[PDB]
Amino acid sequence: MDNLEVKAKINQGLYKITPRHKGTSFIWNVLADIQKEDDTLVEGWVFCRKCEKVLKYTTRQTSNLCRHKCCASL
DNA sequence: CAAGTGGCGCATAAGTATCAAAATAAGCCACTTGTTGTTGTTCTCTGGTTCACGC
Ligand SMILES: [Zn+2]
Repeated sequence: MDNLEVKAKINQGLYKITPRHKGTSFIWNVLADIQKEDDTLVEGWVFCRKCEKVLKYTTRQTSNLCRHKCCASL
């Protein structure tokens, strides 16, 4: 569905990345986001800078993202 | 001025849940070498050297 489609698009370089999310927590220290082709941030998705995995982002809660393996010992 | 509060959400998070696809041990049986156990047999040891002793 959308997950594999956006993974392919970001792998091919259609969308750029913005490694800065302007956040207080350490979750965004090693996490990035996806920008649309018109320099607009996408909704509900996050990108990682070490293992390069796209995950669903929820505005209501971010506890699940803390369980990501790349953030094990950070 | 400055020590005291709400507020605007607010970006965070220690909690909870259920939906999958895997990582494991349990009870049994195969079966082949090597390996341990009673329960028999078979050959010596002690029968004994001279003194009390009366017959
Ligand atoms: Zn990661």
